[PDB]
Amino acid sequence: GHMGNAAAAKKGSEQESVKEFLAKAKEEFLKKWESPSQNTAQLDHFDRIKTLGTGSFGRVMLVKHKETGNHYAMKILDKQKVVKLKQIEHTLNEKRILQAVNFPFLVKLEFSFKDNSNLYMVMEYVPGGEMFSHLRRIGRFSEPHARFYAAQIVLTFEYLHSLDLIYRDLKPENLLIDQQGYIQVTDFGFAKRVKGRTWTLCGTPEYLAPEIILSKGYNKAVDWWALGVLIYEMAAGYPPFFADQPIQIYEKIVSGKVRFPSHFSSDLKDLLRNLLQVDLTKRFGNLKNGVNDIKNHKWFATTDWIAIYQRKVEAPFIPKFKGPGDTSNFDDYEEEEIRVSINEKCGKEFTEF
Amino acid sequence: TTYADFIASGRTGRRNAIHD
Ligand SMILES: O=S(=O)(c1cccc2cnccc12)N1CCCNCC1
Repeated sequence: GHMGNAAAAKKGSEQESVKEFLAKAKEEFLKKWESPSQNTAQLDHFDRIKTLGTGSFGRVMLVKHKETGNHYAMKILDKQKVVKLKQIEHTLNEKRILQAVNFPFLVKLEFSFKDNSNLYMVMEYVPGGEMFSHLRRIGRFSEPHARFYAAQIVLTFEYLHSLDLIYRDLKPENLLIDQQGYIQVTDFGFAKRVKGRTWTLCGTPEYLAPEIILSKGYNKAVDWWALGVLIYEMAAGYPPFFADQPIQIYEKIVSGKVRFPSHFSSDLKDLLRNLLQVDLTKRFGNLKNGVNDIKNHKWFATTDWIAIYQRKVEAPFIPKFKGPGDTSNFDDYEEEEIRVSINEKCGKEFTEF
Repeated sequence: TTYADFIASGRTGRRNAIHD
């Protein structure tokens, strides 16, 4: 067979140990999920420094805790705008997930609170910026570099899926690089805790699985499809399906055809054909062997999964770090006031926050 | 080339999700 006795026994033991880890991780998650933390700091504990990111969601600001001097990234949402955009449930769910999960590649919520006007999630500051910026600058990542990041996503999805969390928002724009070169996943607005199927059309066109496009009920296999898109884009410098307009992108996604750069290794192409598999009965991550079809694939043969989890692998790339509070890996944005009204807005809606 | 096609797509910058 492919493995002799010693290798087979080692792999089996490793796979059983994953099960044991995940069982304990679920117990811990469920305790925090059922009794979320609330109101663990306040706005005047922090100095506002600079805007790190802005969007329809709101803003993320670099802040400094006045006592410790520790920097954090503070996501600020205007309660009235959340209501207007019909994002109450997503916003509550994002905070609930973040305060309940615990994994080395998931950003940590250090504090959260609210005031008359806004909701605040204070997360660890991840100073390396978005993978997106580094990928577009460098052009593409070597296969070992892409593999290092991919392995972290595989472990992160193995963890999330064991909690019945589908992620649904994977793309380089949503992956940050920390000071040690490891990945941090931060955005949980599209994540959903659901054991079976779900139906919402959400995500980013290039990363949508065919079954989402085709308005099917779908499951956690969409995250494994998205991993295939991510690995492809990391290694090629462009995604597998693109076009001028989303409608065209969707046609390519559902077609069952993907083409690869000539520099892709055969191992990479085989993995990607099995992740970018339109037929759900054939897609890796969705078969009887589960995540093991991915972790045991030849493209990952050099990956020491425990060493990645323990963060003992030397990262292939370390972002420039001039010091605490350095924001040079993020873009510059027009700075807007943080208005706090004298009157409480949308109190009932956000009781759980 | 595929790279040139990517640049021509106009989708080389940050990509919005569907709801945005
Ligand atoms: O970089 S963020 O502003 C950001 C969010 C959360 C925690 C962060 C921690 N450090 C820096 C930036 C952070 N960002 C906003 C949405 C776009 N996707 C990437 C996350």
